[PDB]
Amino acid sequence: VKLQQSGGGMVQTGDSLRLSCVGSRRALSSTIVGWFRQIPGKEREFVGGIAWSSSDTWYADSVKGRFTISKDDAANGVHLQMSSLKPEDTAVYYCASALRRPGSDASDYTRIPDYPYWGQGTQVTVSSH
Ligand SMILES: O=C(Nc1ccc(Cl)cc1)Nc1ccc(Cl)c(Cl)c1
Ligand code: NA
Repeated sequence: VKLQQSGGGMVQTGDSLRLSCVGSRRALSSTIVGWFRQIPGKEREFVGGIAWSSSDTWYADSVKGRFTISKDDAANGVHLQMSSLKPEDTAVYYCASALRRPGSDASDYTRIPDYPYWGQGTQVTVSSH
């Protein structure tokens, strides 16, 4: 599977952005789609994930309630809705995907090496007015 992400750019504090990530091959029942973000100077840090079969989601504390991942109703992809953005959210946002190992909870998929497949990144800079 290849992952394709939408554009980013500059946004202002308090604004929302809805990113898209689309897979080249149809989701499997075991597909997990994750979002990470590379804060400048830092590793790719986990944002949230979705389990395709159940639509179950899990998130990092730093984005809980503000960022929502959902499965597309009419495409083979997900959205990341990013609300109430602040300058500290400036990063490259990455879509990633995995196939869940039997016996491993989907919500355990929170680390970079848990995901073999990566999108190309969407750079977002949030600035004050
Ligand atoms: O992973 C997927 N689909 C998928 C769909 C949408 C998103 Cl956002 C992310 C992933 N299917 C798949 C199908 C076949 C193979 Cl070999 C593999 Cl390795 C993966
Ligand atoms: Na950090």
